[PDB]
Amino acid sequence: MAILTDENYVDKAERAISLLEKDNKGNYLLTTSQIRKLLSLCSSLYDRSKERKFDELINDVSYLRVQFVYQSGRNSVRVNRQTFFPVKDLVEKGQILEALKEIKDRETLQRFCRYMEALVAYFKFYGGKD
Amino acid sequence: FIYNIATSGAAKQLKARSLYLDFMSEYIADSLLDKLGLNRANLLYVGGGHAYFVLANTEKTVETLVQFEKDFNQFLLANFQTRLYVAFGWGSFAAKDIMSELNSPESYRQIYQKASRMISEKKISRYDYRTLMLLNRGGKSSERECEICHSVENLVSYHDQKVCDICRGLYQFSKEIAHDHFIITENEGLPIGPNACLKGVAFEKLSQESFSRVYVKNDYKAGTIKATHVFVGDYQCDEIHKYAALSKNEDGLGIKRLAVVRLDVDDLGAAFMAGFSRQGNGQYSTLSRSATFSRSMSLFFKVYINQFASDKKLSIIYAGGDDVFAIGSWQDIIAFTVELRQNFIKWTNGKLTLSAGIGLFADKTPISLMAHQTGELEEAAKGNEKDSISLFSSDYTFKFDRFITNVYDDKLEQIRYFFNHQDERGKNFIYKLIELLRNYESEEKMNVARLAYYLTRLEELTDKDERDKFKQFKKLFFKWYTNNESDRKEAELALLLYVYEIRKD
Amino acid sequence: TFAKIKFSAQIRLETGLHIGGSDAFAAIGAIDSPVIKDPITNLPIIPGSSLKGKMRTLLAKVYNEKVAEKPSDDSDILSRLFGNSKDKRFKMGRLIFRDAFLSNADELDSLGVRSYTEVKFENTIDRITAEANPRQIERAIRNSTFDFELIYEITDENENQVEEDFKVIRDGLKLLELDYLGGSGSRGYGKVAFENLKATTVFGNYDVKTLNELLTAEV
Amino acid sequence: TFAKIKFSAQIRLETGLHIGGSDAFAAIGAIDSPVIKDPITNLPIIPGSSLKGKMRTLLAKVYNEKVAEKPSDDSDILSRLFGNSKDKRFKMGRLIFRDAFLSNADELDSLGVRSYTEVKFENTIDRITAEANPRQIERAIRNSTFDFELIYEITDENENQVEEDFKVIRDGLKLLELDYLGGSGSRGYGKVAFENLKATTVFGNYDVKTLNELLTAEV
Amino acid sequence: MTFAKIKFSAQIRLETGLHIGGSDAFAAIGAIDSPVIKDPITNLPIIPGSSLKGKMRTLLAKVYNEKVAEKPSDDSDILSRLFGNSKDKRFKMGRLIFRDAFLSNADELD
Amino acid sequence: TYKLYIMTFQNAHFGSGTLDSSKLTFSADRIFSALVLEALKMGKLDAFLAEANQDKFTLTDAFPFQFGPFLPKPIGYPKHDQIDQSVDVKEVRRQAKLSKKLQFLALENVDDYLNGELFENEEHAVIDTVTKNQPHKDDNLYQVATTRFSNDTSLYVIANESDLLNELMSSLQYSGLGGKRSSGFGRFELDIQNIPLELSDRLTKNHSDKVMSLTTALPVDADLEEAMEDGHYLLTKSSGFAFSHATNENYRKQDLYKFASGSTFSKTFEGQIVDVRPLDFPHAVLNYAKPLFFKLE
Repeated sequence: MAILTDENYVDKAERAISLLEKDNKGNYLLTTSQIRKLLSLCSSLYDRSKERKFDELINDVSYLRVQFVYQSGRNSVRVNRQTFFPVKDLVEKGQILEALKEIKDRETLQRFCRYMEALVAYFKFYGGKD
Repeated sequence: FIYNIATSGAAKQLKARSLYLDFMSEYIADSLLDKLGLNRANLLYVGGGHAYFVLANTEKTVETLVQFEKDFNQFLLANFQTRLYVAFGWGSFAAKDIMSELNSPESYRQIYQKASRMISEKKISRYDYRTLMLLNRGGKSSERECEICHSVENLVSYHDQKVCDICRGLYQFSKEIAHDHFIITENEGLPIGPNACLKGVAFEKLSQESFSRVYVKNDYKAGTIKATHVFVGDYQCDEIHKYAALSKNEDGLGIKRLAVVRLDVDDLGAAFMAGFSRQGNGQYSTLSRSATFSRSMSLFFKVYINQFASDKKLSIIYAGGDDVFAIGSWQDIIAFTVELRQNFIKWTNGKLTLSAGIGLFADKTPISLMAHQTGELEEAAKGNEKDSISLFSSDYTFKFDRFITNVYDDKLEQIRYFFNHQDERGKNFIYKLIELLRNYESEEKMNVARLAYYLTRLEELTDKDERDKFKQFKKLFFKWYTNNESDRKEAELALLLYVYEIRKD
Repeated sequence: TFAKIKFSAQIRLETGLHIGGSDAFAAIGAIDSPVIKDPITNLPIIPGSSLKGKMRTLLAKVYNEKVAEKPSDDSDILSRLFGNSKDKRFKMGRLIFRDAFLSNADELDSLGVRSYTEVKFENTIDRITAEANPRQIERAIRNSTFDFELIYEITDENENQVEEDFKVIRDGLKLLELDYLGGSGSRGYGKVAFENLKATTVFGNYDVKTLNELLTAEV
Repeated sequence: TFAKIKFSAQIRLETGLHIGGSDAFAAIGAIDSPVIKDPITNLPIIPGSSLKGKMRTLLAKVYNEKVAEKPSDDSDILSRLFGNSKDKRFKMGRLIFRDAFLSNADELDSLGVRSYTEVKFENTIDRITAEANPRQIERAIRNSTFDFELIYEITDENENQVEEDFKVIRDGLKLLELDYLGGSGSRGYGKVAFENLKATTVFGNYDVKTLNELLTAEV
Repeated sequence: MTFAKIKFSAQIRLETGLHIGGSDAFAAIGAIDSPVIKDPITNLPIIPGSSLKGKMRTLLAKVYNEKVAEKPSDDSDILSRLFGNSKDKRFKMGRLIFRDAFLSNADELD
Repeated sequence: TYKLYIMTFQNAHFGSGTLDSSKLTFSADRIFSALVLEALKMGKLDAFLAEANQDKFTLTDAFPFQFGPFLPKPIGYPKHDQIDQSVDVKEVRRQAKLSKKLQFLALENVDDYLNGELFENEEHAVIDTVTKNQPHKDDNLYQVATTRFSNDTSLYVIANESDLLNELMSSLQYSGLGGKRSSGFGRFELDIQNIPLELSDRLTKNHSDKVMSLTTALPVDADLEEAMEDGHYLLTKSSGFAFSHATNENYRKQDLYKFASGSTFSKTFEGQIVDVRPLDFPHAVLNYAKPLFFKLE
């Protein structure tokens, strides 16, 4: 059973973005600057997947996963005397960590990169600041 | 004959041939009436190459019709070979066939159907054995041809071009179309009939000319000279070769292009045959109301279109019956077409519709190509269950009311607005929103996401609080994108129109 | 000997190509400078008129031995292959060009492209006021390939010059690789390469082994 | 006689290069001033229009006896090299520029870089309120290299001017090295160097020995 | 009268530690400090020419401006002709090019 | 009457009088002229002339081929004897317009068209115009029309099975057909197929019943009378410039008016290889007008 298919990843990103936690003012706690490195690495991986074979891309996928968990554990915002982890929440609700483990070829890698692009598009569509 | 022009000077020729052929039809009608000793009172309808008459049912009338048709067919064979061909038609009927209290609908249809069938049979079989043998005699060694109509007969040199006699006469008459008086002489002017030529002559010289009949164009006033009055749509703002440059405004805004519109009344012949027969169990099928319908369309399309075209940078080349041909700057062409359609739908209470094709073209485009492509667009608009307008290709075919209400006066307005508030850096997303509308069937749901993203970027590339104003576009163009395909096509056409309006080149 | 040789190749673009078509003809294009396309598949094409004109212009700088103000006072070499309307003996040439349609749309789809054409944004900077006026030009994607296929006809009383004409054609193709195809190629557009450039006889009988090896050697 | 010479080099950036595309046609990334990229590989490129324009602007400062208010008012030495749409004899300039594409992507990967474009974070500080407004713009990686090719044609007219044209080409390359390539180069961008600058005759017969020695000694 | 270009070359030797500063997302893994701007390849600290140009322009604005400029486009003729002025026709292209400075004595440090 | 030659085009230009005009299908005089030029370039012109002088040689205008041969609409049969209906005038005019627009019908239903049935045209080719220029004199901007086909639609002709005609068609397929052949237009791939059993039994040349023509053929002067009284037809010009490798200057050939396809008649006739050459010209110009007929119910 593959969580990310060619038919529902956009809807998955939509539901994930709708489920992201917000502030007392309705503003998104996650910012694009918190995930800027993750998005750059996803774009470079997507660009490189078109020509290079998946054999030399495994180190890049591993580093991408390492960056995802590091940003999940690193970014934290304290508001109203309460702390939150916006990147960790985005990863959990968007179901990203185990979506990375199913990257076994070029098709799964490009599916994940398109899923991340959809997540960013719907995050910006709902008031996600930069 | 009107539209086949291949070289420069095609505008002057084009209008001259349109007027020449309308006057050919009028002269055919008047000479046929003169040969029988009748007058224009017997003429029910003349225009578009079609004319109807009520005549006495005598053997002399049939004879005079046959001999007149033979003589004019010989004249057409001599002067234009097989390009033009006239076919005559007639059906015998009684008084009781047209009185509403005594007639029935199918007989009032059959009185037209007999003449129509006989005209069709004469059109199928045109020339006899002797005429065909005379045409196929060959034996002419001509090195050179006419540069406009490619005719070989009577080639002459003029302005270092090689024109035939008819082309020569039409070039001469193109300078005479500015006058309002046109006389019929025996050998001076464009040959319009057997031993009869048409010459456009100014008023002050009319006392110095010999003629058999005189015509006055676009005048209701009974002048000092007893003349036959004709009405044609002849509005002209400037020359056709200037219309491409005239689309630019005072600030230089606007694409350097021109447009040609061809418009047609929907089911005009069905309207004439049985348009009134729907009410009163067919009691409304007589000659009088059909011919009042004909005069209503004649006054709408030969006199009134000139008022609809007032203060517009365009020229109405052909306007008679149901076919309308106009050419000018593209904005004025679109506005003229919309205004004409609205005034028609108000004139006829909604009961008859139009179909329109509006082709865009660049400077110096040969007129035959423009006419052909615009005819294809008109046919495509007809194919959309009629009552449709097709702009610049077959892909943007809309119902006229949909194009008017939703595109021209709704979206294009709600785009000029927001998009005159964005710079050139943000007036490029207009191209991007076009591509996402042309590519929705690929990647339907991520093409929508790609939109949400790209729309919220135009609303950040804006200016301080000018951006609290582009917060509407995002909500607006999003729902236009997500409703259905018709609004996507409407938004696509609106964006293309705005791009053509604000182009600086 | 009446034969027809068919130089077939894949024109692979190495930079973006802009042959350019009429705004309202090649579909109504929003961009200011659209490229020419197929009327059905809407894929960019390289018309045979483009290749013929560019090859004739390139070989007009080599095989002419003089200058010509019109394509009528041209060399016998160019007239015999491209044709000359005012010469009785070369009223039609021995070369027949064909439109080059897109041949690797599948490979481009597999790579991941969304469009077979791109928008390049340039500007001009005023030499006095230093203000930049932007501009957009539509190009065909770099790795697009097109099926080139050019036919040369060999007839009786024409076999003497064949060994010359071969060379001419080869030179022209080389020059088409050393120059740009139609567009703004002095600024980087339109550089092309020929792949699998081989010639086969398709009607009649001829020896194309030496020509085939020289096509790969001389190029 | 007719010949074509190919100046070849590697454009190695000494600072980050930002030529710049369009914010409309960018990716789904965050806020950036995107550079122009290839549609296939999404790698940064150096369009030949940028090189041509920078070279013509720099050489107008040197070889124009009078300050030219338009490129049409350039001297004959620059009009014959870069072309002139308002001159009958200079309609086709004899210089052909090409788009330069990234050439050491494997070397960059062996150096462990993960993106071929970086993001540079700057700010502007108000002179009174002293509030810092931030911004971030995209740059090509510093030690990237691009394949530079420049094709120069020699005809019957050019033979007496080949040496002067080579001198102008060398001056343009040196001036490009001493200036920036298109971007925010007054603030430290676009510094480039031309490496392995050699000229090879790709068509016709010509002797570029002394020219190659001049390229190696001067560069 | 002829066109010329003059290169002022020097070595910026820091006397105290220098912190220009980049982005928190592009720091090293496990570091909680404020990162400096670094080269993407060598990961060495650099001095961007934008910092040098901006600090020079701001410092010279207190010497060669008769009136306190509200914005950099309000600078005097000398400052506008050297550093550039986007709103002045004759000073759009300044006659100064600053360059990014890169670590040059890494071997001496080693 | 023997084979069913198929030519699959990709791009073509069949000028109807101007460079910016291109018809969907060509006429048989064009293909006969193309064969004459290919034969004279081959050198075997005399053999083809002798074959054409025989009465066995038959040729027809190209018609659309989309999974089955098509036939031109028989001009002269909208006859009310099978179209007598009680529908309203709106539907009568709509069907009249649809039949007028119709130009080609599938073979399997041609007689169905004669039974009063109404059929619509099918997508065969798109005719588009391309603008081209000359970048040394900045005044020529000429437009060329094309006939780009689609949906596996080809053109087909019917002719005798001859080895000379087969090799001539094979040389034609790399030489183009009509228009700017050395620019990317006119080229085709040839296929040889058998005439279907529902068609070959109808292709006739000699009897006295209702015959619909398949060729733009002008009858001999002996039997034009029967085509005049009881013949339905359309008149087509065949003017143009006569191609010639013997004269520097281009001479217009004599305009000749033939009978189009498919013109209906009550009896068959004989065609002409008519000499349309201008006077004092060294070689002939042959215009092919020889009909192949189709029987009607």
